[PDB]
Amino acid sequence: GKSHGYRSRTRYMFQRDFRKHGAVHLSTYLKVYKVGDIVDIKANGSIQKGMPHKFYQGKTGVVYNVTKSSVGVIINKMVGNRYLEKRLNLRVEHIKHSKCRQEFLERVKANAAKRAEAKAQGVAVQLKRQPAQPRESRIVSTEGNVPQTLAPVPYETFI
Amino acid sequence: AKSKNHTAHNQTRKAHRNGIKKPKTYKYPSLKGVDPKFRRNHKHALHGTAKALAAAKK
Amino acid sequence: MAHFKEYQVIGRRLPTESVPEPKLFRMRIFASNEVIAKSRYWYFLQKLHKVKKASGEIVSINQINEAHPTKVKNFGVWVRYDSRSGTHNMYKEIRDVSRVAAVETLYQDMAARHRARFRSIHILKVAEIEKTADVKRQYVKQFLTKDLKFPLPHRVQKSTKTFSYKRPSTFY
Amino acid sequence: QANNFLWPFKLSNPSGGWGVPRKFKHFIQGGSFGNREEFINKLVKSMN
Amino acid sequence: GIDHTSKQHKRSGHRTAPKSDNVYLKLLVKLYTFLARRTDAPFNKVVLKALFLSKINRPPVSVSRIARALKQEGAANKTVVVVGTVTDDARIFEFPKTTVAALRFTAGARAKIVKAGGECITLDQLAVRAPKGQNTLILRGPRNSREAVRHFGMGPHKGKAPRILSTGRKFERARGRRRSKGFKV
RNA sequence: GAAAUUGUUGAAAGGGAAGGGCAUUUGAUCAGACA
RNA sequence: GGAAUACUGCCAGCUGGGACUGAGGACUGCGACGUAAGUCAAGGAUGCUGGCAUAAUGGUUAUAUGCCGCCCGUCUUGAAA
RNA sequence: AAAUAUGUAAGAAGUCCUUGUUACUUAAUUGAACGUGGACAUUUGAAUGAAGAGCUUUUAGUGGGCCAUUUUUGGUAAGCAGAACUGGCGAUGCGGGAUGAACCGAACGUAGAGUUAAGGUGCCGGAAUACACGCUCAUCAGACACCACAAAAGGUGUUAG
RNA sequence: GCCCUGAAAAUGGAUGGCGCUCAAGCGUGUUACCUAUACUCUACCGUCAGGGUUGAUAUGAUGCCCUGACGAGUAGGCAGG
RNA sequence: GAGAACAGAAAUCUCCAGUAGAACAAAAGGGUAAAAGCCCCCUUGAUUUUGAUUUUCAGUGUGAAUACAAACCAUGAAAGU
RNA sequence: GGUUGCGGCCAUAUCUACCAGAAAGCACCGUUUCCCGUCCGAUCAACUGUAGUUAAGCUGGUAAGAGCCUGACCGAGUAGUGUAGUGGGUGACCAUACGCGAAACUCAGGUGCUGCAAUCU
Ligand SMILES: [Mg+2]
Ligand SMILES: [Mg+2]
Ligand SMILES: [Mg+2]
Ligand SMILES: [Mg+2]
Ligand SMILES: [Mg+2]
Ligand SMILES: [Mg+2]
Ligand SMILES: [Mg+2]
Ligand SMILES: [Mg+2]
Ligand SMILES: [Mg+2]
Ligand SMILES: [Mg+2]
Ligand SMILES: [Mg+2]
Ligand SMILES: [Mg+2]
Ligand SMILES: [Mg+2]
Ligand SMILES: [Mg+2]
Ligand SMILES: [Mg+2]
Ligand SMILES: [Mg+2]
Ligand SMILES: [Mg+2]
Ligand SMILES: [Mg+2]
Ligand SMILES: [Mg+2]
Ligand SMILES: [Mg+2]
Ligand SMILES: [Mg+2]
Ligand SMILES: [Mg+2]
Ligand SMILES: [Mg+2]
Ligand SMILES: [Mg+2]
Ligand SMILES: [Mg+2]
Ligand SMILES: [Mg+2]
Ligand SMILES: [Mg+2]
Ligand SMILES: [Mg+2]
Ligand SMILES: [Mg+2]
Ligand SMILES: [Mg+2]
Ligand SMILES: [Mg+2]
Ligand SMILES: [Mg+2]
Ligand SMILES: [Mg+2]
Ligand SMILES: [Mg+2]
Ligand SMILES: [Mg+2]
Ligand SMILES: [Mg+2]
Ligand SMILES: [Mg+2]
Ligand SMILES: [Mg+2]
Ligand SMILES: [Mg+2]
Ligand SMILES: [Mg+2]
Ligand SMILES: [Mg+2]
Ligand SMILES: [Mg+2]
Ligand SMILES: [Mg+2]
Ligand SMILES: [Mg+2]
Ligand SMILES: [Mg+2]
Ligand SMILES: [Mg+2]
Ligand SMILES: [Mg+2]
Ligand SMILES: [Mg+2]
Ligand SMILES: [Mg+2]
Ligand SMILES: [Mg+2]
Ligand SMILES: [Mg+2]
Ligand SMILES: [Mg+2]
Ligand SMILES: [Mg+2]
Ligand SMILES: [Mg+2]
Ligand SMILES: [Mg+2]
Ligand SMILES: [Mg+2]
Ligand SMILES: [Mg+2]
Ligand SMILES: [Mg+2]
Ligand SMILES: [Mg+2]
Ligand SMILES: [Mg+2]
Ligand SMILES: [Mg+2]
Repeated sequence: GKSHGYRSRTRYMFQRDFRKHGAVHLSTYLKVYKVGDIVDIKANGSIQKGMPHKFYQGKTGVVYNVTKSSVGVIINKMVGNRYLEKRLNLRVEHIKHSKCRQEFLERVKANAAKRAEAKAQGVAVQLKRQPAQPRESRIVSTEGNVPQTLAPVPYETFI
Repeated sequence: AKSKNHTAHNQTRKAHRNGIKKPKTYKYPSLKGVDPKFRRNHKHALHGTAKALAAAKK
Repeated sequence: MAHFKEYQVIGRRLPTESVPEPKLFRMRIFASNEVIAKSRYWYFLQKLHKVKKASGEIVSINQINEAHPTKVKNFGVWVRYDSRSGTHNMYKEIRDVSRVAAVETLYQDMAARHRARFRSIHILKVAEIEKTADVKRQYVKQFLTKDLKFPLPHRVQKSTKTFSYKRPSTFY
Repeated sequence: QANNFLWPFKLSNPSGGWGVPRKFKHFIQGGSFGNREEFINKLVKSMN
Repeated sequence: GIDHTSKQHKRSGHRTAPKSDNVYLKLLVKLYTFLARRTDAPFNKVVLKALFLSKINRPPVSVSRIARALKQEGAANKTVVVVGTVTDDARIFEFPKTTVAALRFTAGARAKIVKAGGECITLDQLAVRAPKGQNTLILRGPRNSREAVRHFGMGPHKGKAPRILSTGRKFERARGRRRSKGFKV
């Protein structure tokens, strides 16, 4: 009959990355987590203890508890037509600080600058982000660059 | 007497009538399952700072 | 696919810091309007260069008009096409009064003789054959003998009304 | 703000017609959809 | 056709009148819809709607809850408004003066209030004294105190009171209710 | 003293069913409105 | 050398033929034309003329003619079956 | 090692300054957690949309499904059996495909005028026995998606290469 | 490429039928034209929404007035009759 | 692989190479090299209390598992486990 | 710059073959009373720093070296793919339209960077 155990279908998922087996480097252990931090989740197959279920692989959540060897991460999983709160107990080997926040955090500081920076001069800022605009006009020269004319080419076999 | 065994057909139609409700989010979430040693202390800490505002309204 | 105009289309890869002034390539393109023509351009460039339209720009688009629209001309035409079971090169000769007219009858011919729709053809080259006697296909040579003349036997008048009172005559 | 203010324009069928035997191919394939660039004006006028 | 994106022909879902068939109630509503249309006072809009409310959504306010409110900072001289009935409460011993306007005062509430030289006022006497509801303190009673809501949301681990008739041990207190009898909730 | 169903009388249609829909001709019949 | 024309586009340029509609019911608005008085096609048709005043138009009904129309009820994935 | 799918983020529940509370924690008034006081407003932090958003109770029918494109298992195969995503039919008429549950087009209050879709315009039948270049002659020609089948292999028929 | 051979089944019979051969056939191009319960404009019904209106001395305040958008439907729910 | 009496294809001895080509009860897949394998030393945490959490899910139960709190212990020079 | 003790990233650091290394350091190196471990003071323990050596370790350089790393309109806008059609084809399959876009290949450039503390012609 069918089979649906805890680590089922996870053959390649928890595998270890080519020529990256063995001890986990100590920086993993030196990193620090605080309640409220955002972390991305990804299982280290060599660390069987305190391991996320496969569902949570590649999922990103917020730290809510800090314990001796682990952090508690809340993840919102959607079941049926709705989300339920889930709290995971992950060991530090299966978690890393998310960068999903840097382009913001680095942009916030930046915003504060050119906000005060400008203001002091005499305003006129504009610091919302804007999408790729279309291209403006432009003139392209021919100097040293007369257009090369190509045609399509006949069918041929080489084999 | 065999029959259809299983299908997801029409299930996301259904999930989407009333919607996939985005998670709902609160300031001050629960401390459910947070380290009991921490909480015990956090409890007296709060007792303390509260005292020192009742005190600052003397 | 329609009544053709002929376009020069000029394009290039977008500029970059380390490469401003990219090279600039032109094609003559036979299409019925400039939208089809710029599309055909990108089609063919992507068979020659590392480009697509998402990383290139059309620099210029310009319709080319026949130089002597009322001079009869013998065209050499080179085509690549796809059949049901293989792809193939062909040389046809067309006699008309403009490259544009020439290309319209080609596509017609390719459709009628070989069942090639527009998607399946590549004009490789269309060129005016200067001196006769480099004219090579007989169905054309026929028409350049000296003092050429011919009747059109069996004349067929169009009726304008459903009943006639005569009995026609195909004389001419 | 300006453009949200305008209700969606409610057009008729083109009065000339569509210029094509079949609408649901791209403009480029002798059909009717996609970016047809400046040829949009002739359409819209015939529909307005 | 129209790719609709919301139900067509959808009623707003708010009472619009009361469901009550009472002349006097319907007259108070005549009063306050006029007041609501012709003054920009928010008070009148609120009161309008409250008259529509059904009995559940009008829990009784007690005279002690009234007293509590008047203990608010800067509030003792406010005239409190209850759009519903006001009940009496022997649990407070010292009740203040004020003026209460409500739909109904019980015998003993009226007494308690009046004996402290307060004043019981109908909503329309209220209207004439305070057309923009100036200086008013609207109190609502506890809706989710009702015995019914004890059982809303019944389910494992929700902690929420069986619909049960007889109660005692031997009534729904075994298997599923304790660790030693199958499981707990 | 209903209906199914039947006799007579009157009117009408009917080239392997009949009945029905939108529409008008034809025939029969009828309301209203005018001053 | 100097024009014309085609093609595509624009005009708050002028103008003819034909069809359907005329909701609303004092005034009230935004305007236009006039030196003005005043006028108007400007927040929904009025002017002028004729015919009948009756089965004429209209309803109903039978018939005919154009095109269309399978037997309802039911269980069923699916019924005229 | 793609493409399509998929997690989180784009601020007032935000950022920075000062320095209170504890029994936790540090060699340590160290940290950690929660705070008092202070500073900065709608270009306050991408787009598009929003006939508003949130919430609570109670109850019906249902719990045989079937089909199409694409992915796809078993099977020689099936108008066969079984899954994936979407869209349909079932529950739905209307125009087209002669006919037909599911295809194309398009979803329905009672109507007038106009313009179209898909599909057509010899006659049946509303609509060019229109225009244009070719090709095709069959003593069992051919004739429009789903679709109502034809293959290997041959021809000194004819066509263009 | 078109055409021909390859190509055998049972009532008489189906490019829908007639019929069609420089097609009314096959490939391809260009115009015009026909017509859906769809699109546009308008009237009328009803549903939903947003406004306005207790002021006597006349008649519906569940009323009256203005405005916008919407309308398929088995099982089934509710509503006004 | 290259070496040493009896000793042979295979007994026991030594050196070299050796990313795991082995081993870890068992199916297979993951994992692991001063180890998770092999040899030795000390042991009973396979214990005590009662909650939270993940999978299956109705977010019931059961099974299994995760990270803490409160005991009492084991091992280690120790951090630890 | 060298070297050492503790490191971070964990091959540009590995592998094969050669050659070069001053000064300090490290090392190899001597001993067996003591603690301590062995079949064996080889490992492990202690003791000397005295008696000896750059031979090895170590560090570095060489190599149309093996490996690895980086780049490139090198291949390739190729394979594959999201979307469309009353597109072609008996079919198997295939072309076109609006997009996304590899891997191998090939050629070029590289061959540890760096933190803390002590030390050194
Ligand atoms: Mg299985
Ligand atoms: Mg374990
Ligand atoms: Mg059965
Ligand atoms: Mg079955
Ligand atoms: Mg079933
Ligand atoms: Mg020319
Ligand atoms: Mg026109
Ligand atoms: Mg027309
Ligand atoms: Mg015209
Ligand atoms: Mg067509
Ligand atoms: Mg129009
Ligand atoms: Mg109680
Ligand atoms: Mg009780
Ligand atoms: Mg009798
Ligand atoms: Mg009769
Ligand atoms: Mg009739
Ligand atoms: Mg009128
Ligand atoms: Mg009127
Ligand atoms: Mg008379
Ligand atoms: Mg009369
Ligand atoms: Mg008369
Ligand atoms: Mg009749
Ligand atoms: Mg019929
Ligand atoms: Mg039955
Ligand atoms: Mg059956
Ligand atoms: Mg039958
Ligand atoms: Mg997304
Ligand atoms: Mg908006
Ligand atoms: Mg709104
Ligand atoms: Mg229910
Ligand atoms: Mg139910
Ligand atoms: Mg049920
Ligand atoms: Mg479909
Ligand atoms: Mg059914
Ligand atoms: Mg339908
Ligand atoms: Mg039909
Ligand atoms: Mg058919
Ligand atoms: Mg016929
Ligand atoms: Mg006709
Ligand atoms: Mg014509
Ligand atoms: Mg086909
Ligand atoms: Mg042939
Ligand atoms: Mg046939
Ligand atoms: Mg026909
Ligand atoms: Mg044709
Ligand atoms: Mg209609
Ligand atoms: Mg309309
Ligand atoms: Mg309905
Ligand atoms: Mg194993
Ligand atoms: Mg180790
Ligand atoms: Mg046990
Ligand atoms: Mg149970
Ligand atoms: Mg469980
Ligand atoms: Mg030395
Ligand atoms: Mg020694
Ligand atoms: Mg030693
Ligand atoms: Mg040496
Ligand atoms: Mg090399
Ligand atoms: Mg694809
Ligand atoms: Mg297809
Ligand atoms: Mg291909």
